[PDB]
Amino acid sequence: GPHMATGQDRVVALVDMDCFFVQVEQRQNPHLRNKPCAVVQYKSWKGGGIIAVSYEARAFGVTRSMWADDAKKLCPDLLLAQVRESRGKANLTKYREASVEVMEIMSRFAVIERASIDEAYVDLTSAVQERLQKLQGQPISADLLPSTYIEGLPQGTVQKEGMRKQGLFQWLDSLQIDNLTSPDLQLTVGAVIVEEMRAAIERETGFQCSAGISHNKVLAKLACGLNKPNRQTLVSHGSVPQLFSQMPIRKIRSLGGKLGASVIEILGIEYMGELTQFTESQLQSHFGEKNGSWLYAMCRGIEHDPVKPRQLPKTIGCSKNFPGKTALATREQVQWWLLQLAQELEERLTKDRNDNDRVATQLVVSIRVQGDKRLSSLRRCCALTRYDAHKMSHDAFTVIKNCNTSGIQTEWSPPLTMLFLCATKFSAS
DNA sequence: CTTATGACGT
DNA sequence: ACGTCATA
Ligand SMILES: Nc1nc2c(ncn2[C@H]2C[C@H](O)[C@@H](COP(=O)(O)NP(=O)(O)OP(=O)(O)O)O2)c(=O)[nH]1
Ligand SMILES: [Mg+2]
Ligand SMILES: [Mg+2]
Ligand code: NA
Repeated sequence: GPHMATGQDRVVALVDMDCFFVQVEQRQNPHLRNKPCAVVQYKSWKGGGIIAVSYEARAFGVTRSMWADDAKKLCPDLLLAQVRESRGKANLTKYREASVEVMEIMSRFAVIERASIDEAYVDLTSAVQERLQKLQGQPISADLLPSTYIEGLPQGTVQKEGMRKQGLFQWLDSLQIDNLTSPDLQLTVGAVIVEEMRAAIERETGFQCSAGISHNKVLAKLACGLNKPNRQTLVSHGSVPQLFSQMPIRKIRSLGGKLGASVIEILGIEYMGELTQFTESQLQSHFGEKNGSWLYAMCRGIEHDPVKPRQLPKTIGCSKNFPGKTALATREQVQWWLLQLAQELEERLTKDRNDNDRVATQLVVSIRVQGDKRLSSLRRCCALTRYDAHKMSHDAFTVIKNCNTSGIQTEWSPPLTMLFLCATKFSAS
């Protein structure tokens, strides 16, 4: 009805880099450019574990979580770059730094929420209103949207760019005619700005990215993945019913795990759109008040989670798995690795303080023990009063030492399969 | 045979 | 404070 909210109050973008770590490595080594390429961690065991894959390499079926030795079977010519290894562990510093390059460019256009090392949300609502005033009812040319897809169009040509343009033309013709709503116009100007943002990013870093533009974070994120790489996608409120009608529930953010599986199992459905049939109370009874409320609105393309003004990460941490045989079975060994972890952390904390005028005040220590399915066996915290690796490693050991079942002080049992140090609770410096 | 992040429940 | 989930 007239009083019914449609969740069209905001313009939100999600900008996500294509094959991020690969591009960073490609920029540094031109030999890797425009080639089937992947980035791995370590190399001894099975060639190393792949965590990023160029789109050339993806065409051969290489994916994330694949051992490099196995990827080579699919793609014999696969080029590999290795994550920096420091103090016996993976060091992601280059990418965190590359991340900052991108975040800083994005932050010139609008307030951003860093969502991961390679992506951020953008609230473009104010920016759109400002650009709209500047444009005096002056129509929007397709030249202003050279990489934009309008999801759901065309409707009513053989090549992809041909279909992109026709859908875009159909969309633009419906704004200029007055067939579309003002939210639609707002989304379009938002997409214009994102084109500019993405141009600035590539010019100034050499990195390409994709983007989604919509009315909320979830639709923005979903939209971004629709036309990767090097393209942006506008998902309108109107496109939602068709989009969601065959959209598997697991594809929506936060529903890719257990909750999503329970939604599918309990309700006996498969697609996001099928959720509209249930009342809010019904959804609440099965999945709780909060989730139920979120699911009722989300299946209608409505989501209110704000873009938090947070450009920097809330936490600074590092970890290392010691699986199977490599599990840490002595006290001396556990302490040595706590020191390696603490040294990297201290290095990152020190730079963080100089860069961002803040200090962590709490240190979180997490371990995993052999034979435990759970990712984390035990979590403990202590005060973080000094940026000193020796103290931090020593304190971390103090808070976890009790775990040691072994009767001998010299040996550690059950052996440790993971160590994790996280600096948290920042305050102004 | 990974290394991170953020959010939420109790 | 601690554990769990979700992301990738
Ligand atoms: N250490 C570690 N780094 C990872 C892992 N998974 C991903 N990364 C790193 C490597 C990734 O480059 C980066 C960004 O994550 P995505 O955006 O999910 N993948 P990409 O940007 O590669 O491709 P596209 O977005 O176009 O699909 O984070 C992991 O399990 N562990
Ligand atoms: Mg990416
Ligand atoms: Mg990403
Ligand atoms: Na090359």
